[PDB]
Amino acid sequence: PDINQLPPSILLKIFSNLSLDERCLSASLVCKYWRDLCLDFQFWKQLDLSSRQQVTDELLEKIASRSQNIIEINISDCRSMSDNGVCVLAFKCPGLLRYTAYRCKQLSDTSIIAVASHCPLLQKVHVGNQDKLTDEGLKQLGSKCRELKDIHFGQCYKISDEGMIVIAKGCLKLQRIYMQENKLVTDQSVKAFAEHCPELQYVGFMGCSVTSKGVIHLTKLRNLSSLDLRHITELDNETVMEIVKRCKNLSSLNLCLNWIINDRCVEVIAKEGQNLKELYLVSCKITDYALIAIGRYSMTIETVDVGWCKEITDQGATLIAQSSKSLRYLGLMRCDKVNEVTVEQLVQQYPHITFSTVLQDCKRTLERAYQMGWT
Amino acid sequence: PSIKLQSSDGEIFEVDVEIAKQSVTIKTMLEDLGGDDDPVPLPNVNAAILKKVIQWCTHHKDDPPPRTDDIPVWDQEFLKVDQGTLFELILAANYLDIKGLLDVTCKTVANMIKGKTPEEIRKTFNIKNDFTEEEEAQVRKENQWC
Amino acid sequence: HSTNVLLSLNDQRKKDVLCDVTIFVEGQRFRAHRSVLAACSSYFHSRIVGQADGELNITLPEEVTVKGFEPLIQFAYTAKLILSKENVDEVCKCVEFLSVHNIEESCFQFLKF
Amino acid sequence: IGLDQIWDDLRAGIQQVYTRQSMAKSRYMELYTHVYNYCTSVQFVGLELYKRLKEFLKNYLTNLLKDGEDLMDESVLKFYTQQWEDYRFSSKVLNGICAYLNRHWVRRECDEGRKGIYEIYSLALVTWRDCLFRPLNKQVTNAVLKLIEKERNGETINTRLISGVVQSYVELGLNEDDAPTLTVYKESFESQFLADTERFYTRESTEFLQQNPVTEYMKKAEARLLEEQRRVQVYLHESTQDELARKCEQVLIEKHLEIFHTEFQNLLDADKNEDLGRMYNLVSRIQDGLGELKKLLETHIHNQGLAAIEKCGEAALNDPKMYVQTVLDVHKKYNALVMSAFNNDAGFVAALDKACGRFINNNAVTKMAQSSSKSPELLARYCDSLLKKSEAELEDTLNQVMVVFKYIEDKDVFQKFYAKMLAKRLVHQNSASDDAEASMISKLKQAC
Repeated sequence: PDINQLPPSILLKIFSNLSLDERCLSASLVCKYWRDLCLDFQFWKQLDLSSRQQVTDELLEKIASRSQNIIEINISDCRSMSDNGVCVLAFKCPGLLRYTAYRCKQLSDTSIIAVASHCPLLQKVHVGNQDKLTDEGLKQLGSKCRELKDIHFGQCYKISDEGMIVIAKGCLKLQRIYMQENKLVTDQSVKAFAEHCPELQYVGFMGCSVTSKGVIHLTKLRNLSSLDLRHITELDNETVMEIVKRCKNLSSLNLCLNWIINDRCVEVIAKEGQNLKELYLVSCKITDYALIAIGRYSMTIETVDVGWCKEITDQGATLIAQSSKSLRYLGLMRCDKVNEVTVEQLVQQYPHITFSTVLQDCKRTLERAYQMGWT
Repeated sequence: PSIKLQSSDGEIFEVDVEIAKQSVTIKTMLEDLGGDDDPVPLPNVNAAILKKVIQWCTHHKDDPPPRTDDIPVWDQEFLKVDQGTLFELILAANYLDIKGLLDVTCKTVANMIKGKTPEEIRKTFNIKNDFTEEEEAQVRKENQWC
Repeated sequence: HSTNVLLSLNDQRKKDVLCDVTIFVEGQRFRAHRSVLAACSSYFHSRIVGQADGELNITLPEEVTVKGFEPLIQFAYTAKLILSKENVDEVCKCVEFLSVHNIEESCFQFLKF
Repeated sequence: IGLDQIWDDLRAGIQQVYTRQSMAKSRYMELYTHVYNYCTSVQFVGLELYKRLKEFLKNYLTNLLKDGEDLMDESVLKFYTQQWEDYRFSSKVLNGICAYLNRHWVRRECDEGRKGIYEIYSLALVTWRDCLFRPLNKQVTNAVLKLIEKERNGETINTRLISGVVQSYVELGLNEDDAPTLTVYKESFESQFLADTERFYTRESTEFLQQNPVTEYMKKAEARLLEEQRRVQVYLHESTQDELARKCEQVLIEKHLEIFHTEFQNLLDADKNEDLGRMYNLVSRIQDGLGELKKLLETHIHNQGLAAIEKCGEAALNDPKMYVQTVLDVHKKYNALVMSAFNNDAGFVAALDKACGRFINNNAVTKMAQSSSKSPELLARYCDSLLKKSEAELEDTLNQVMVVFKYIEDKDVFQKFYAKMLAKRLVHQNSASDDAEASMISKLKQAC
């Protein structure tokens, strides 16, 4: 019985089932053969060094010197490195594909500049709450890397339409766009991201400064799959009709916190929606009849989360359950005039539907079935 | 449909075609090669491991193919054998290209590695400590960031 | 009723165990569950119901202060809020920004100065 | 295990998969075991096996080209097609005998940073461009073109040979490096097939339209265009229907659109109608030139309008019924022609109403009476003479009055005259079926 007689591929597969901490502190201290096996290049190029606050000092140069061709990095929630710990890494790693630096406020534009100028092939840039990033670093990102397929610029209150236009001019192969509540972004960018990007599948403009005049410029994308138009300046109502009716590929509709949206929109969405699978309704003025339309005039649906709506009473949730041919989620979530007695028997009568209600805290206070040790 | 195989020592087994097709090698042979059914010999597999894999692919005939700790109870009970039998199963799965058996066996070996000190691993797998003190200190200093 | 159940989640949060959501207030990280904040305010529900994963992160804007967000989370668990003559303006600002229905501004500004 | 003892029984079944000789399943496993044993041992002796297989494949095809590089047409086409299925299928046993040299060493040999290391099947296809790219590339393409150039009389073109040739050319698309594949089909067969198609059809159009009339060329062109669509879908690859058809119209009818308008006028003088339909069908395929033979019709209908009213004589001044009937028949004949022949196309109907309003207003009689208002007066007298004391006919007849009413272009005279006679009719009660007058008023209300 000798594990070292096994082929090196077998040992590499065995070691791939151990995490980094047990691979650099346990397997590397057994014998030189295991150390040389754990220093292979496949175990690297997927660094994923997130949540390592007091770990990643000026050390990424050591990781990049001894291990090249890194194709994916994850330095999210980082707090130790300076800018010149990323600016050098791109200088030594010409094959990044999935850069991700969420919530690392210590960086600035120069990191993005260096990444764009040293990585001609890149497919994913996701930078989150990183307020310092300006359009000057985005201009070089949209003018030197025409290969990005997914972007994320959430919560950066310095990005305007000026750099967004530069990004949209190139990067024709864009598939997903996500955009959080950042001002200086208006319909001028939405009007250009539908003419110069016909391969868009995910679009999100939560909390932006867009209007229905630019939102209506979305029917030109025939490959639209999900929408995240939550809490926008103005949406009107016919834009919803002419967006859902034309794009017959929508699977998610997250129109949220939009006060002027009414019941007729939900009814016509149910009538027309064929590929719809995720409807997100919160705090909208719909009164006990949108649920009936969803359950009666729609064939494909699984989740409805009507919540914090000042007019949602019983006989609407109890009717959609018996009317809908498919329903896997009927979240109520602070619908005050729903009797807890109603959905205690309604829950047991329809086990295939799970409900989200303020009283449904026992579902959380059931994860104690694995630890307990409290009371 | 029926296919007859032969072990290295000289034992002959008859199995259904679909059971053997879970091995990629035999499936590729039957597809891209093209009468009078005769024993197909497997020189790298003996009788006991052949029986074990025959049983394993006999059970796993309905699994739909689309770091884990699922490792269902049947697989754990099936793998309650010594180290040598486990390694021979690993080698046979590699030779016949069976992905499920290889994954389960590698996960079992990794679990046997998990949660142990280096000395305990050395006793478990009979590995001689060829690390010098200075080299060991250098190795544990190079990974202090983990 | 509703009590003797949320206390379990409060105990879980106080010991920093079995927490799903982390909230960043001027850098500081506060641990909280999913259902508690969802039932607390609609602003949290909107950003919580969208995603579905084990780990979630929500970053409140700058105007929310630590001295204002230190309450409204104890009020989310024990349904009780601490009122001193100091720490009033920031709490009201956080209440109106997050739009918590449980406590309004007419029921807060009365005589706390 | 060893490394050199295997390469004396290996290169006896590797030479047996080629020259297909019905291998057993106990010899396949022996070769797979040899490859596996060589691959797993302790450091797989570097890349020796890949180099040896490459040399074997390169030497196998070098000696295979010695017999077949001097073959002419119809013999090199029967040597490519037969010795391509014997190599494509034979290098698929070798793609699953050397399966261990494809899972670990090739996926790890490449993907680190390396070019020039392919899978066994892809390596064999790459090496096959050591026999195609010497003669073949142009020794069988010329043969395929010569076989195709039996559109004249020669049947039994042996579809299988050309189909195999195009399949081989398509499959040989660039798999080198990188990760459709119509990069060899276009540059090796399609570029010199179109240029042959123009040469063929620039020599038949100029030789058929010198001894036969334009009508027979019009019928032959449709047949040839249909034939160069069933020639595709049998040697297809697709991707060539929307390109051969475009370069089969510019040579047949886009450059012969000089004597088509002349023949258009010649058939327009006669009563030929299916010929005009064929002309419209052929020209409609070509944009920028459908509108040239649309003014000729607009002029011809105007001349026919001024011809019947001159043949009308002097009675048309005092015979409203005949005057209206002449223009009604002139409109009916050519409206039927437009509906039947030119697929009710908007441009042709529009050409119909731009000439009907030009022989109703300022034609003869309206010149004899020195007034273009003589036409509304005649129509007003006609509708009175028809709707006056003297039922189904009194509906389609008023509809036939309505159709010519649209082309008057001046209604004040018509309304004045119609009111003048309607007052006299109503006062004296010289009306039959007053509901007809109500329908007349409703029809005028619907119109201007």
